[PDB]
Amino acid sequence: KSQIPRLSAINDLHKIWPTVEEHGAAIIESFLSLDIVRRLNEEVDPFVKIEPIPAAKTKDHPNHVLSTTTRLVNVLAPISKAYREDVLNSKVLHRICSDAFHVYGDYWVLMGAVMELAPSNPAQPLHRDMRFSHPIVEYLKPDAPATSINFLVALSPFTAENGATHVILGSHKWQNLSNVSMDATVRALMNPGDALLITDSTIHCGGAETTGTETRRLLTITMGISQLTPLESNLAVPRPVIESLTPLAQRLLGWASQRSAAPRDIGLLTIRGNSIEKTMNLKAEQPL
Amino acid sequence: KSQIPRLSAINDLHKIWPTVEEHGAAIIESFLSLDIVRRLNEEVDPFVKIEPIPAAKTKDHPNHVLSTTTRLVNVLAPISKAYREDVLNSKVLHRICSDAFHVYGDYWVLMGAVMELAPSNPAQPLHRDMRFSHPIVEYLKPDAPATSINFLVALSPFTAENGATHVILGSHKWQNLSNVSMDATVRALMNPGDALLITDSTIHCGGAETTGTETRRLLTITMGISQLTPLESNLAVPRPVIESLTPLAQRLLGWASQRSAAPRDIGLLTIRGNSIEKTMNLKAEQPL
Ligand SMILES: O=C(O)CCC(=O)C(=O)O
Ligand SMILES: O=C(O)CCC(=O)C(=O)O
Ligand code: NI
Ligand code: NI
Repeated sequence: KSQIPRLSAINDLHKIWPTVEEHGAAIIESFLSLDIVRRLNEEVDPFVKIEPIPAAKTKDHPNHVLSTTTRLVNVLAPISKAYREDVLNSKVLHRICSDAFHVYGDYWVLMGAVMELAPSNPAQPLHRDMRFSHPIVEYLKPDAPATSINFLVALSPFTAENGATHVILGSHKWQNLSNVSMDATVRALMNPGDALLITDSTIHCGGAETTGTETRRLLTITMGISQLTPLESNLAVPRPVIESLTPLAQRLLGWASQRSAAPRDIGLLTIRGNSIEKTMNLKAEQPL
Repeated sequence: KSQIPRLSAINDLHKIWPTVEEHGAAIIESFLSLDIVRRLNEEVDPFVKIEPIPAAKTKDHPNHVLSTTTRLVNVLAPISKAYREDVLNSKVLHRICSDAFHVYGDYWVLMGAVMELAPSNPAQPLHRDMRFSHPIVEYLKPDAPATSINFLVALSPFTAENGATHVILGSHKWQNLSNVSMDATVRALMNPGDALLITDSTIHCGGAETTGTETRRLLTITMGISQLTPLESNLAVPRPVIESLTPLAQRLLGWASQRSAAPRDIGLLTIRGNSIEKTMNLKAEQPL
């Protein structure tokens, strides 16, 4: 069977979204440089270590879906300089997203999270994303353009043996889900910095960690239209941090009003005809 | 032709949503008491007077749709004690919304706005709401449960001559829109405090002000699922005001995390497994 299409972030930028639109998946080679992967890893390292189990009883909003061998940490902006500056302003990310979401309008981050899988982490069931947070998406028409996409960035090597992600190519167009089998999958073998890009309709799953020794880590960036509510909030991020960001990064984190693609768009998160950033005189690019 | 069903907020509460589900519209008599209408009016009065034209060039997010004879003021929580306390905690509103949105999960205010129409304000074109802000809704399946509803509360008398709202009964179920005519409409004749409730699929329009003397005013409350982004932001509302509200009112204004109806819901606007209100130790019901 055919493998996931591989593309250059450098030479094939315009080809990335068309490829996903057709096959439901693509691997973007060197989506993040090794320098950014390295800095990102240093910055999130301690936060993944302290993270309790997904359904820890201390939690207000426990995650009962992820395995006990999974650690997920989100709201990455206050944690990671590399995240807030390099990845939130990614030229490649923003081209793909504008290609993807132009029919709808503005987009933002629904969730940016580092996921680390412990040795012997079992495979996830084959699934589509967004079903534990946005029931609305199941009521969209089959042909509606994707309202969210997910960049699964490798922060350590993805191998067949250490649980590299599985995808079913073309599955984003499936309606009848009775050929859903692991038999129909191909793997996303990736070096750190490579990214598997999928849509919210692409059938996929994290793979089984078989070695009992390797730890797999990824940065999952779910980008979605500004008409959908993010899974995470940046409301509690200190203002000096927010004010250190670019206007674009501020918008991505819900610290700006948003716009739809309606010809006479009246806007989202406005305040009596004016933006959030104007009203609160939110500054931008003020270093710490 | 058949008139818009009229219901008591007191005796027919359980019948309100079933009625709208069937006919696409219903009039809730005495939705707000005259006391609340009176206080609401006193509190918003000066803010409607100072409001410029919808597309005023000073505005960051101008509204190019509404007439120049329309004044709309939103983000009502800091303006109106009656709004933030009485209407945001409305027993009748919350029963209807939970009846309406239980399939999806939590709901919140997409926009609470006072609209005042000047004498001789022309009729609006027949329309469905949400099309200038949420293109996503047009891509929902025809039978998807409504993801937003609109309470059109009279703050002054609605008469045939002063431009009472028109609705086409049953139009929320229409797909083919070629019988859209003013010939197919009925009026929402209302006393102050009565509310016309419609869905985001109900075909309707503000009526023509014919007297050249009367000013018509309304409180439009668009309640919608927490998975959809509000048209307005409460991000800039002073914290003593937010902390004066009930937990429920805080949620409605985006000052709390939200939950979907997914059996293993992972939540919306969360912060590493915990709520906004916990993280920011947001207090509640602290009077001013
Ligand atoms: O672990 C992976 O490679 C995929 C993770 C995933 O699909 C998810 O957690 O939703
Ligand atoms: O003025 C009215 O009665 C209806 C207003 C309306 O439908 C709107 O502004 O969307
Ligand atoms: Ni997934
Ligand atoms: Ni309308």
